[PDB]
Amino acid sequence: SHTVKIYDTCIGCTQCVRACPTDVLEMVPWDGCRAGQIASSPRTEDCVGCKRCETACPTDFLSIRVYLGAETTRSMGLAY
Amino acid sequence: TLSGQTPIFGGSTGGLLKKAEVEEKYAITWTSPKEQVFEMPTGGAAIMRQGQNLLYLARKEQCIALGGQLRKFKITDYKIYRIYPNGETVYIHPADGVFPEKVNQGREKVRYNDRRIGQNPSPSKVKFSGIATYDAPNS
Amino acid sequence: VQRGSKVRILRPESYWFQDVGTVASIEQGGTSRYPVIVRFDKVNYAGVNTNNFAQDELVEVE
Amino acid sequence: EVRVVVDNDPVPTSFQKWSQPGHFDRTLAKGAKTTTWIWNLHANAHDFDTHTSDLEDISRKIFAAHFGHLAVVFIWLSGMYFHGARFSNFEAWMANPTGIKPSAQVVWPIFGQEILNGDMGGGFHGIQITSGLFQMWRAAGFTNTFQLYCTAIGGLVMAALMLFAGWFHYHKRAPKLEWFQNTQSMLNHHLAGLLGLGSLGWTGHLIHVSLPTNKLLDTGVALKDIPLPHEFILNPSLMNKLYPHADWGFVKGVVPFFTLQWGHFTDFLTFKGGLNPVTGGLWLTDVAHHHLAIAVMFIIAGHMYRTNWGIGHSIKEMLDDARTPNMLPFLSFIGPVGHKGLFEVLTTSWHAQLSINLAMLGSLSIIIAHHMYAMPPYPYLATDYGTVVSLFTHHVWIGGFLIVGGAAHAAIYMVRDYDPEQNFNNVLDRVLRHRDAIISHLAWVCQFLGFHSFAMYCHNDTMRAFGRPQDMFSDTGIQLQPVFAQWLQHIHTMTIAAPNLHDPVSYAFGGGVVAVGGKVAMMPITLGTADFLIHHIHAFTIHVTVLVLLKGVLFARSSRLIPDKANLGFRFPCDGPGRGGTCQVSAWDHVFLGLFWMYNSLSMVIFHFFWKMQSDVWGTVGADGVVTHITGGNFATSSITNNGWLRDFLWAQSTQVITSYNTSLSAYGLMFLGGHFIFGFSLMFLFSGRGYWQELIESIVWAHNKLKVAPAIQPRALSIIHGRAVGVAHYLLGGIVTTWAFFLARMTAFG
Amino acid sequence: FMFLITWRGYWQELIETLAWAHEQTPLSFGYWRDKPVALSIVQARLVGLTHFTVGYIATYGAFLIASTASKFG
Amino acid sequence: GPGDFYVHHAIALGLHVTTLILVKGALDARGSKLMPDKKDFGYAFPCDGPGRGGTCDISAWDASYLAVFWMLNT
Amino acid sequence: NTTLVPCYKSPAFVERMKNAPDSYYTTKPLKAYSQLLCGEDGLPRIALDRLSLAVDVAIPIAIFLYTAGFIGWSGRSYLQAIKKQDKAEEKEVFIDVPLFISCMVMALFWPMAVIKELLAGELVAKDEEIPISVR
Amino acid sequence: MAALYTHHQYIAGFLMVGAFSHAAIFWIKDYDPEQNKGNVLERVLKHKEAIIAHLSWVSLFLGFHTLGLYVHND
Ligand code: F6C
Ligand code: CLA
Ligand code: CLA
Ligand code: CLA
Ligand SMILES: CC1=C(C/C=C(\C)CCC[C@H](C)CCC[C@H](C)CCCC(C)C)C(=O)c2ccccc2C1=O
Ligand code: SF4
Ligand code: SF4
Ligand SMILES: [Ca+2]
Repeated sequence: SHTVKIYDTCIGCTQCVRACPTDVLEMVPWDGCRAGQIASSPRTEDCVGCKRCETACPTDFLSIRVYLGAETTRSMGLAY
Repeated sequence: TLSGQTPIFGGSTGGLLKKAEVEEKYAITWTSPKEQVFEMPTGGAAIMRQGQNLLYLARKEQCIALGGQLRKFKITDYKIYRIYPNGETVYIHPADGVFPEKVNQGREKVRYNDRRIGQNPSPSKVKFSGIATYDAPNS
Repeated sequence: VQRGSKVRILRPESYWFQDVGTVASIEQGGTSRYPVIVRFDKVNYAGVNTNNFAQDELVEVE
Repeated sequence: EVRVVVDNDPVPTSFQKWSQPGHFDRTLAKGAKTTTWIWNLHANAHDFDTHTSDLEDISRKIFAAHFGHLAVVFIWLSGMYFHGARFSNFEAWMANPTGIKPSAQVVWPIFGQEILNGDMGGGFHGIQITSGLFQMWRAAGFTNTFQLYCTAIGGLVMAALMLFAGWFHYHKRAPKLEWFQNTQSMLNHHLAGLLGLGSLGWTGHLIHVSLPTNKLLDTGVALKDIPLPHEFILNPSLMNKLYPHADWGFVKGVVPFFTLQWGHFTDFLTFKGGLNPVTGGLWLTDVAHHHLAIAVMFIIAGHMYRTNWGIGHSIKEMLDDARTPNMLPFLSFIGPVGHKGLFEVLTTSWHAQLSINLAMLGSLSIIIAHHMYAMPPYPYLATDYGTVVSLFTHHVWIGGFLIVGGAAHAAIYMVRDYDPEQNFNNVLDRVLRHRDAIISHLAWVCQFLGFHSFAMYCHNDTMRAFGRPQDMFSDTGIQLQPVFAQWLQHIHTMTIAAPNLHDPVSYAFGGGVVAVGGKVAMMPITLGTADFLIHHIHAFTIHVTVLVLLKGVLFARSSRLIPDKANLGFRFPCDGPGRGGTCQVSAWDHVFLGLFWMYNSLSMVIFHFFWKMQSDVWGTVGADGVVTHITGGNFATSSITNNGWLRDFLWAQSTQVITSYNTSLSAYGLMFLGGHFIFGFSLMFLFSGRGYWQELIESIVWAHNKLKVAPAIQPRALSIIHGRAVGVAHYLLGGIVTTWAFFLARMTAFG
Repeated sequence: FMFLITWRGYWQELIETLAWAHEQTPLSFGYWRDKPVALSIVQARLVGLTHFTVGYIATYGAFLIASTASKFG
Repeated sequence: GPGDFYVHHAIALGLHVTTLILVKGALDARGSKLMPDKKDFGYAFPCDGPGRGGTCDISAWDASYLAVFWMLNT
Repeated sequence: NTTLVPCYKSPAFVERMKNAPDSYYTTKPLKAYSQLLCGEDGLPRIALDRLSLAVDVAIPIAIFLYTAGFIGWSGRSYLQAIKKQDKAEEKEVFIDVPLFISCMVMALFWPMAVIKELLAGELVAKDEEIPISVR
Repeated sequence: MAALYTHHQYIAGFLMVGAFSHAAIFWIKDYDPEQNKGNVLERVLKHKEAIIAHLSWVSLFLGFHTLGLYVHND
């Protein structure tokens, strides 16, 4: 149960969604970009916290923040 | 529901543990045109079948690790399910039937802040309040 | 702030705060909220030298 | 079908790419945006597998780089013989190799460092070398410094050949991939032509140079009456007063070999098997017989594999036939596939080969260290106590670094060259498919030994502090005798089946004491409770080193945390702070931690060696036969509490390096402090992270932006992996220089 | 130095293995109420800082007391 | 004496580095160019991932942790 | 301070002269230590009295601070010499030694150069020229 | 006499680290730029890099010439 907030500085480069190993992010239509897209995080209980989405965001001081919060059984990735 | 023939695999040690049938369990289901071999996300190698393939994995990251491997075999028709122990099977990937890199209509901006990240409020503003500085309904 | 002009950043969250960069292109749609693409001679941190900005946090130097 | 196929002038020879460094990587060859580019240019200079993609061009870089490496060793070998030629007391040490200390590498008079030129006996001032070069040149037959000098010349011209051969085989005639992949022909020539002919060549030297020269040097002829080595062959009558049972003529003296009347050779190819009691080394006649036995047995070994004349073995389907319709029933568990697809592993990837060749060169170097103390091969080696310790210690450390490097490339093979299709259900895949049962049982035995080796030292440390020495694991309290090792010590001394060896090999095993210059060359090394406990420290530290290194190989591909750990690479810092934190999950980070465990393990091995010789083996013999050891039986009673290690070994035996100022041992005092600085300095890089350091550069870049003196090569704090590499490179450097200084100051202050 | 040099993800892959061993072995009837995980990043920095401090103080406390109360009364 | 001179500069060096670590950790607690949003993440957090070069020990807590070593040393 | 006396009159230091080999090192230097303020242990020392040593606690300081600034000035002036050339990215990895030498000869008379850097308001960058963090 | 000195200096070292720990908590949680607009506390943040760069100079100065003077004497 992390918190992946997306800010208005996205450019719809789509790179944050590809890096996510757990499919938390996905693109929705938007208008504040030439791409007309913005990241959204509908599945954040699945967020593992790897911040691999933040490494891919190219906007300077990146538009997507993982906010490591209450860690549960699927946000810590336990197979046992 | 879910069905398919399991790949040729001699069984591993990295597979399902007691969390599989007690909390919940995942299943990736894909169709292959060829009888080739893929790397198991739980260590090893298995031969994927000719028709409908079904594989049980402990956590969702393994399924999308394997799903990202299937795209290197030019297979993009996989579906990831989540099996609760009581038995019902949810469809979770791809959630709308199209892959999340693609943009649909009807999806909603969820956890979107309509401000730059730079003007999140100071922690003193939300002092002794339920919210954090990053929800912050201002702007 | 047209293309080719050296411009200064007034965005405190940015790596290039109070540093100059050359404008690469301007977006003429007018609905993108960050039309200016300005290019920098210093990469920020393991990455880019290009960032999108709005009209109001830029000031031209020449 | 084995063939020589090469290219013609594949790579031009110009300085075009010298002026553009980082050309090998496309990311490096676009500009130095930050200082991270500088460090990436060195961490990637030799990873040829990322410069190109085709194995043909990679293998040409490997083969050409070996030549430039052999050039470097020949430069270094030339430097050893040149220093032995004109900067040493080797002439003086040949006359009296007991009272004269071996010394090359004199020191220039500047900065007051002439004090390091200590007195060596014979009026020669220098630094007492402990490399054993002198004890090896005497066994090679060197007598004067002209032979040493011309060998140094013969090595510089030999290094020039290595440099030319490397340029020639990359820029003029580079072999194709078919020439490299016939490993089955390479084994034939390395087993027969290199190791077989090499030890056949050497036993030629031993019989005709070393055996006569060391025969006369044992009768005291004092370097006048020594004939030059060629005068033993030009004058064949000169070797009939020595070894009279042979014939010694061009043709008339060699025919006993062909007519199989080998009894005439029994006087110079002996099988005595002991220590020559006048020099303390092995009998050179017994050594010459060894190399002839080795030569015959390696030339034979080089005919095992099948090159293009039909006859021989094929490794390809000797491996492929180790399936399980055909195994012993108790080890028939390794797959119907078995070893298929594993000849393509060890042929299509150099990291697979480098991992094995390092783990066996490392294990060989440690075996060699154990064999060159228990049966010294060189004259006057065993009595030079500073050389015995510094040769054992050098080769244990060298052998332990190589072993860790064999586990590095076992992991680089996994995340770069491991191929699932050629490795389906075979012997390699079935290991990855149960890698939790391998690590569970390794992590248990690592923990069983941890309590039953170290925590028994804390039992002893507590009973001796309570004043209960009768309930401590002593020879006097609760004895833990090495029953199975004292048994072997009994087996190896009653067999003198093997009856012909009338003299016991390795006086360490038992029987007799050899004193050469009054100093003991070698004694029996008895094993008591202190040797039970110290051997299980060794078992414990080796296992955890294996546990760290094997974990990095098995879980290099994936884990339950990160199922796609192979896509992140071999050398990545982490996968973010999620899953609670995945710091140091890479396979590189298990090499980095196994280096510490190699340091822990081997520094305990050399401490076990150093104290057990000083207390039980080394010493001096008086005029009655009793042996007064250097510390005097100290190991048996006080090495069982690790307070005894700190006071009777570390505090007591550091007296020579602590009180070393204003003496000739002054430089070991500085190295001993220097090693302490570097160890403490390493902990800056190990305990901290680069977020603090990057944020400190920003405050320092500001002070340069203020005075308009900022650089355009933007200062970046070192990478996470770089900062961990710096930490382990300094911890191991500092913690070894302090041990190197402590060993040699202690043993050059004695002899 | 163990908590300060070696970091978290090494220990999670090793605890994940021990958790496999416990589940698959007979006669081990205990089972964790809460999943064993390698202790967190900011905690090991604190656990290792406590040992460094306790070892800094016990070593010097014992030195200073014994090196002064042995030469003298 | 002269031996007392040198230790008072070791002591002065000690008090300055451990002040540098703590002052850097207090004044950069609000954030610096490596992560300008440290106030949102709290006081004791591990890092901000391996991106932007790697941000190990970036929190203000890790400057208090790093300065206990220098305090004990001093 | 008056505990320090010259090594001329110091019983603990003539003893240093008595048991001294020569070899190059303990005669030619050790005569020159006779002019130093010498403790009650025969060890030359650096004291700060008054004009007695006011020139000797200025020869090392003037020689260092000049050549430290000389290194700093030539290194600084070479950096702006290549920032203006717009080639400073690779001008730093490949040192332009004719330009660097010409920046060293500017740094011989650096103390008078820094004054006219300062008096022109050109040495120090203005505060909103400088990249900073959020603060 | 020896233990009492070492006790209170080590106690004082920890109190100095915690004085600067809670300075860092104060900046993060209970500090705002609104009330402290233009005051003495906000003027420090205006030049927090001038302070840190100067503790960096003194630390570098005092360690080069104390270690360097010790290991010259060594
Ligand atoms: C109940 C519960 C339980 C059980 C049962 O049921 C168990 C079991 C097991 C088995 C099967 C095995 C083997 C055993 C042996 O050998 O050795 C011993 C040990 C012990 C520990 C022993 C123990 C046993 C029991 C616990 C006893 C009891 C005690 C008492 C009761 C207490 C008292 C009470 C009071 C209150 C205090 C094991 C192990 C391991 N562990 Mg294990 N456990 C557990 C718990 C725990 C905890 C808490 C922890 C943390 C500390 C851990 C940890 C660990 C590690 C590291 C390891 C290893 O290494 C190993 C292995 O892996 O293999 C391989 N683990 N495991
Ligand atoms: C003067 C002769 C000469 C010239 C002009 C070249 C030129 C070239 N070589 Mg070549 N080479 C030569 C001799 C030469 N070589 C010899 C004698 C060998 C056998 C070792 C090689 C083996 C070789 C290989 C395997 C490769 C090249 C490559 C190249 C090309 C890339 C340049 C480069 O490597 O950047 C670097 C510039 C340098 C000056 C590097 C020198 C570093 C030396 C070797 C360090 C070793 C000694 C070191 C000091 C050890 C002491 C350490 C101590 C301080 C602790 C370039 C056109 C590469 C290529 O083909 O590009 C795609 C390629 O991979 N060469
Ligand atoms: C090396 C530095 C140093 C030295 C020489 C001392 C010396 C002393 N301390 Mg100590 N102490 C120190 C550092 C030091 N302290 C630090 C950094 C702390 C903060 C944790 C403490 C906290 C502390 C407490 C609470 C007490 C002392 C006390 C004492 C005095 C009696 C103990 C003794 O005989 O000496 C032995 C040498 C030692 C190193 C032992 C010191 C005692 C340790 C540090 C107590 C640790 C507290 C621990 C958290 C609680 C234990 C857990 C409990 C549940 C079992 C003695 C003069 C006692 C006192 O006040 O006298 C009446 C006492 O009550 N100190
Ligand atoms: C009057 C003094 C005082 C007070 C009231 C506080 C109060 C507080 N501090 Mg603190 N602090 C202080 C002094 C103080 N501090 C000093 C002197 C230091 C320097 C070391 C610190 C450095 C510090 C840091 C880095 C942090 C705090 C934090 C906190 C807050 C949470 C407390 C907590 O973590 O839960 C309870 C704490 C514990 C239960 C401690 C755990 C165990 C410790 C390490 C003792 C272990 C000793 C060991 C068992 C002894 C060995 C026994 C034997 C073997 C010898 C709290 C408001 C936290 C904060 O600000 O929240 C955001 C925070 O992260 N402080
Ligand atoms: C100190 C430190 C740094 C900073 C390390 C640095 C900046 C390396 C210092 C090496 C200096 C910069 C060498 C530079 C030499 C210059 C080129 C000067 C040479 C000029 C003369 C030859 C003329 C880290 O980046 C780091 C990262 C992760 C964990 C721990 C640490 C860590 O402890
Ligand atoms: S959050 Fe980052 S990666 Fe994702 S669309 Fe926006 S800018 Fe691109
Ligand atoms: S950035 Fe550093 S602290 Fe954060 S997860 Fe990676 S290694 Fe750990
Ligand atoms: Ca008893």
